[PDB]
Amino acid sequence: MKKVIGSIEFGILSPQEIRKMSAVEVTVPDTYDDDGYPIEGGVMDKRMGVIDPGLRCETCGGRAGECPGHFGHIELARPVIHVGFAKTIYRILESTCRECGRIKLTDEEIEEYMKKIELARNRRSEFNEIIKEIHKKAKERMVCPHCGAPQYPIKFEKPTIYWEIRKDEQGNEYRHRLMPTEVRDWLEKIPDKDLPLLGLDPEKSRPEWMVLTVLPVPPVTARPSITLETGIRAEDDLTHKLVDIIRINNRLKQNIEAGAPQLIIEDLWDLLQYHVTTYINNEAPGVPPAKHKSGRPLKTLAQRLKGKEGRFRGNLSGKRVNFSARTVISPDPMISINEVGVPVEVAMELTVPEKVTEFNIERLRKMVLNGPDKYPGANYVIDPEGRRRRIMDSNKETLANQLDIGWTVERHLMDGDIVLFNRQPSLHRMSIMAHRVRVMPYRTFRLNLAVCPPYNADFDGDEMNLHVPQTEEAQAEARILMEVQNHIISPRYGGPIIGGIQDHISGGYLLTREGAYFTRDEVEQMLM
Amino acid sequence: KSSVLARAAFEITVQHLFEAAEKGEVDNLNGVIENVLIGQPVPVGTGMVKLTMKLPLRPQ
Amino acid sequence: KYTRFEKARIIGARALQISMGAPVLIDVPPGITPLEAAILEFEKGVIPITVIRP
Amino acid sequence: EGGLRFGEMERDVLVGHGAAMLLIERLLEESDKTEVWVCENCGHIALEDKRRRRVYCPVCGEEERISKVEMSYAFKLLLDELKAMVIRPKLNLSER
Amino acid sequence: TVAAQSIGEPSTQMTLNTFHYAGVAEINVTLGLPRIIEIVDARKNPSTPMMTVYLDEEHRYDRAKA
Amino acid sequence: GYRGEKYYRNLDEDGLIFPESKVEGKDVLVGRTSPPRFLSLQERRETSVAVRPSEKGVVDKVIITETGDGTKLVKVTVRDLRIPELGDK
Amino acid sequence: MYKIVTVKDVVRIPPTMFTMDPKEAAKIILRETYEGTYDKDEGVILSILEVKDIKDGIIIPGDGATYHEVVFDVLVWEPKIHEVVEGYVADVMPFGAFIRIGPIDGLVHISQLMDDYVVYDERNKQFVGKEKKYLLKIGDLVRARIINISAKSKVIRENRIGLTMRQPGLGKFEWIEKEKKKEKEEGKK
Amino acid sequence: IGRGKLGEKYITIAEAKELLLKRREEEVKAGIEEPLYYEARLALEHAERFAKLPADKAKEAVEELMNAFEWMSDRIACKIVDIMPEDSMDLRVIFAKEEYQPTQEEMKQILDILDK
DNA sequence: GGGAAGTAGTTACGCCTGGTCATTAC
DNA sequence: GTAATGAACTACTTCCC
RNA sequence: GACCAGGCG
Ligand SMILES: [Mg+2]
Ligand SMILES: [Zn+2]
Ligand SMILES: [Zn+2]
Ligand SMILES: [Zn+2]
Repeated sequence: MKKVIGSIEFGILSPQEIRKMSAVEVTVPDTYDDDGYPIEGGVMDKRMGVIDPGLRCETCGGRAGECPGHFGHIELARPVIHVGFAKTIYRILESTCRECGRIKLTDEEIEEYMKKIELARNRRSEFNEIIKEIHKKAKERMVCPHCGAPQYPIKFEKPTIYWEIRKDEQGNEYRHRLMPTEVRDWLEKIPDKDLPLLGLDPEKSRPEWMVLTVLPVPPVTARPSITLETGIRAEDDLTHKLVDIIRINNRLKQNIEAGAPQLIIEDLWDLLQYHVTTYINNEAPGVPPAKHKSGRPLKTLAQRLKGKEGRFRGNLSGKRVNFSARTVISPDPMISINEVGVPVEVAMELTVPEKVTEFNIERLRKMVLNGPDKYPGANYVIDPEGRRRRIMDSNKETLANQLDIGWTVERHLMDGDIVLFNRQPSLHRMSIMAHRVRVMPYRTFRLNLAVCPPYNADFDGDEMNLHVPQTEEAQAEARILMEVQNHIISPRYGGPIIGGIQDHISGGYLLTREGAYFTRDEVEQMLM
Repeated sequence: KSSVLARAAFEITVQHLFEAAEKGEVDNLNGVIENVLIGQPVPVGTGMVKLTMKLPLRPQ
Repeated sequence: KYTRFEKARIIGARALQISMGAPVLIDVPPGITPLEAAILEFEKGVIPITVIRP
Repeated sequence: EGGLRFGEMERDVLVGHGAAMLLIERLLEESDKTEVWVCENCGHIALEDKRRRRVYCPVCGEEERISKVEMSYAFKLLLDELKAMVIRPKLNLSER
Repeated sequence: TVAAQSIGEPSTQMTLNTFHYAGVAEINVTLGLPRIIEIVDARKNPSTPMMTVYLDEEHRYDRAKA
Repeated sequence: GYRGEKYYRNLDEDGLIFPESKVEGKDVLVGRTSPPRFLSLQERRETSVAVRPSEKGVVDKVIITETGDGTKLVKVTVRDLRIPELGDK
Repeated sequence: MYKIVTVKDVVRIPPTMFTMDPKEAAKIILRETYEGTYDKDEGVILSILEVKDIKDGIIIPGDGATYHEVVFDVLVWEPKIHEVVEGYVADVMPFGAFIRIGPIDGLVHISQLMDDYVVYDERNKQFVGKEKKYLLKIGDLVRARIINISAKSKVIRENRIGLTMRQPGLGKFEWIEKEKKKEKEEGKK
Repeated sequence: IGRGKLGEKYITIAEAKELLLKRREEEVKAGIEEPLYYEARLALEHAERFAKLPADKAKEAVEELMNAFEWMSDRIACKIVDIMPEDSMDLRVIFAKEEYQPTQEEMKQILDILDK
C-alpha cells in the first residue's frame, strides 16, 4: 500500500521523453485575454493547470487547489547549446576525431585505461583524475590513429562560442565558427562503446542530448500569478522570459519560412541563443544579465536553487511550522527547573489532539461542555469518519452527548503537558529542552533562574519560542530524551552547566559564613 | 561524499547537479540530510532500533 | 539493560497502541493521558514489546 | 498570522539529541505534506484523472505498477524544477 | 554532531591579545580563531611559519654553543 | 465575502463609524463594496477596512477629504490606553 | 478454472484484534483484502482456507499496527482463453448473450452465436436461428469454447469473455444430441 | 497474488461442490443470512449442478489415470471427470483446446475409468 | 618550465516596523 | 489602445618568454 | 510576492 523511496538516479532528458510527457504545445506569446480567462495556446493554458478559483483543468479535472499541474513543450526552430553543459562539450570535441567519431586513442591504451576505470569507480576524486589524463593526452594528437585524417585545433570563448582554426595557407590561417547544427551532427556519431572513457553513460546520458531541440515548459503551479487590488496582474519572471523566447522563436521561424539573407537568420539565431542562455541561468559569465522593467535583474531557474533563500537552504532544510508561539520572558524562581509558565491566552489557542478512551471519557466530556471560551475546553471534535467539526455555543450541549470511543478532541493545554522551549541562535545541543506546562494569568513566559546559563538568556528584552508536539510518539520522545534534569552535565567538558548564579552564591556565603546565627522564627520560616 | 544531494545542499549547487547529471550518478539515501529533505525517518538515533511483538496477549 | 533510545521507542509505540483501542494491562486512575498510562506500564515492568539486536 | 521558522541549526540540535520521530513530526507533519502516484516501471510521476477515476502513467503505458508515496510538497516542487531543466531524476521505490 | 557543536560553540567567545612585543623571546605568531581557521582549513602555508629546534646532549647546557 | 452581521454593528448609514465607540479585533471601520471580479456576475465584493486582528481601542477622530484626482478619502484613528504590566521595558 | 494455490504475503493486524489469536484474525484480514480483490493472472478469489504458518510481528514507525508474514492457501477460479466453458445463459441482449462462467458473466456475441444467421426474437427476448430453428433462452445450459478474454480491474463485473458457439462439440445439449445422432447415422451407414 | 507461489494443484467441480458446501455450513453455523457472498453461492450451485459423481471418487479416478499412463497430468484427469464425455467427438473437442489430443483407444479406456 | 596573471567561490541566526512597485506612443 | 522591449580573502586555470 | 531603509537579542 505505502511505499518509500529507495534510490534516485540522474540523467539527461531526450527529446522523445519531453515530447511524450508534455500535455500541450505553446505557440501564442500571451497569457490572459481581456475578460480574464487564459488564452488558448498561451503560457497560461488550462491544460497546464489552474490557479484562479472557479476554473477546471481539462487534463485531469480537479479544482483550483487540488491540481498538481502538467508540463508543456516548445518546438525550437533551430538547435541551441545548453549553457550548463558548455565546457563538457568543448572537452568532448577537442578529444575526438573530426570525421569518424572515434576517440584519439589506440586499442592498447583503451584496454589499459578501461582496466583502470573498472576499479576505483565509486570514488569521485580518483575518477576525475583519471579523466583528466585521457583528455590531456588526446588533446595533443593531431591525427586520428583509427582513420587517416588531418585535425585542427579548437578555441572556446565564453559562454557558448566555439572557434575552429583552419589554414588558408601555410602562413595564413582563418578562424571558422562552428554553428550548433554542426556540433550536434558531430556529437551524434560517437559510438557508445567508448563513452565510459569520456565519463558519460550510454543508457541515460548521451552527448547529442546536450544540444536542445525541444524545450520543456514548467506547469502553471510552478509560476503563480497574483491579482493586485488595483486590478492589474502580477506575473512571475519565468512567464516574461518564456514569452520573450516564444516571440523570438516565432519571428525566426517566419523569417526562415519566408526566405531571407544569411545575415538575418544568423543574427536571430544568436538572439535566441542569448535568450535561452539567460533563461536557464541569469548569472552566466560574460553576458549582460536580463533586466526587468524596474531595473532589477530577473530571477531564473538557477537562482531559485542557490543562496540563502534558494529552494535548498530556504525551504527544504528549514521551513515554517504551524504550532508555535513567541513572547518575552520574565524571571520566576518559585517553580521547579523543569516547568515553564504559559499565558492563558496562548494556552487557549494551541491545542493538543487526544483520543477518547475508557479511562478519560469523563474528563473529555466535561471539557467539551465548556466550549472554546472557558479555560478548560476544546475547539474541535473529529468523528470516526474523519469530519472536522467546530465547537460552538449552539453545539456543545449536543456534541458532548454524541462523544464515544474512537473520537478525537482538540482540547486546551493543561498542567502536565510537555512542550519544547527554544532560544535563538541555537549554538549547541542544550538550546532546546522540554518543560512541563504551568498556566499563569499574565502574558509572559516564566523561566526558572538556574536554567538561564544553558540558554545564555538574560531578562532585558529577550524573547523565546515555544513548540508543541502533536503525535504520541513525539510526546514520548520529548518526555524521555529531552527532559531538563537529564542535561545537568555538559557534554563539552563533563562538568555541571545548570547550577547557582548571582544571588545563589552570595546568599550561601551569607548563610554559611563564620559567626552567622539565627533565631527560632527565622529558622522555621526559612525551612517552611 | 557519495550522496549528490548532500554535496549540492552545501555549496555550488548547480555545478554539482550538472556534474552528477553527466556522470549518471546514483544516490542511495544512506545519509542524514537527504532523508531530512525527503521526509522519511533518519538512521541516526531512535530511527535505528527495530522491535518485535508477540500478539496473543491478554490482560493479566 | 535497555538503551535510552530503545526505551523511548518502546514507550512511544505502546502509547500509540493504547490510544487506538488496545486494552490496558494494568489498572489506572481515571483521567490519565495515554502517555502516562504507557509510562506506568513500563515502570511496572509488564510491557510485552521486545527489541531485536544484531 | 504567520508562523515561526525552524532553521537549520534547530534541525542540527534535534539530530544531536537523536529524536528522529520529533524531526519527522516538526519538519513534515506540521508543514506541507502530500501523496504522489509514482510509476514503478519507469520512475516518472503518474497521472490521476478525476473524470473516470483511472490512474495511468503518461510517458509509458503502465497501469498496474502505480503506487503511492508520501513526501513533502517542497520536494515535489524541487523535482519539477529539476525537470524544468533537462536533468531527469528517476525514482526507485522499495517496500515497507 | 556533538563534536562539531562542541568545537564551534566556544569559538564565539574567543578573545584576542596580540601584544606584538619586540622581544625575540616572544615570537610574533598568529593565535586564536585565525589559527583555528588555518588549521581546520588545512592552509598550504601558514602566515607565520616557525620551528622549534632542540639540541643534543652536547650544546644543551651552554649559551655560546647554542 | 459578507462577514457576520455583528461586525457591522456601529456603522452609520453613510458607511462611516461613529467616533468614540469601542471596537474590538476584526471590527469594521469603513464599509466598501468593490465591483464584481470577472471569472460571480452581478455580485459585488466586500473589501471593507477592519481593525487589525490583535488590537483593541476606541475610535478617536474621522476625517473626510478628497485626493488629488477627485477620489474620496477617509482616515480613522484608534486610541488605546496601556498600563504597565509584566514584560514592559 | 477452480483452483487452490498457496501464497506468501505479509498481513497487517489492527490494534482492535490484538486480543484475538493471530491465526483467525489473519484469516479475517485475508478475507477482507482478497475475497473482493482478485488478480487477472491468477483468476478470481473464491474462498480462503486455513492459514498454517504465521511469524512474529514487526512494528514500523507511523501506523503502529503489527505486521505478520503469512503463508496461506486460497481457492481461485481462473478463466483461460480457448477453454470449454460450462455454464448457463444468465441473460441475453441484442448485441450479445450473457453467459455465466464463474465469478463473472461472459459475453457471447451475436456474430459468435451460430454459423446460421441469428435474430433477436423480442416476443420472449431470446435468440433464434434462421434455418436451424435453434433457440437460446434465459436459463439455458450451454457449453462453448472461448475465443477472446478480457479483464480490466479488480472489480469482477468489469470482465468479458467471448465464446465461440458454432464449433463442433458445443451448443445446447439438445442440438449436441442431434449431432450425436447424425454421427451415429454416419457411422452406421 | 501476494509474494508469489509455493505449489499448485487442480480440482474438479465435484470437489468444488463440497468445498463451497463447507463455507455454506460454517457460515450458517456462525449465523449468516447470506452464508456465501455473490458468485460464491453461484459457484456452489454450478459445482453441485454437475456433481452427481462424488469428489473422493473424482480423486480416485485422478489417481487411476495417474497409474494408467505417465503422460497424464492431474489437470486433464480433473477435466475428464468434470466434463463426463461419452463419445470420440466429446473428448476431441475437450482436448482440442489443449495442445495434446486424446487417442481413441486411450479414449475407450477413459470411458471405462469414467464408469458412472 | 615554475614565475606571473586572470578567474572563481565564499563572508551567523531569528524577530519587528514602515514604504514602493507591477511601461507607453499614438 | 495595445503592441511593443529597452572588499577583502582563498584556491584553480591559463598562460608564457 | 519581491525589493529598500531603520531597529531588537
Ligand atoms: Mg539579552
Ligand atoms: Zn490538472
Ligand atoms: Zn578518425
Ligand atoms: Zn511509467
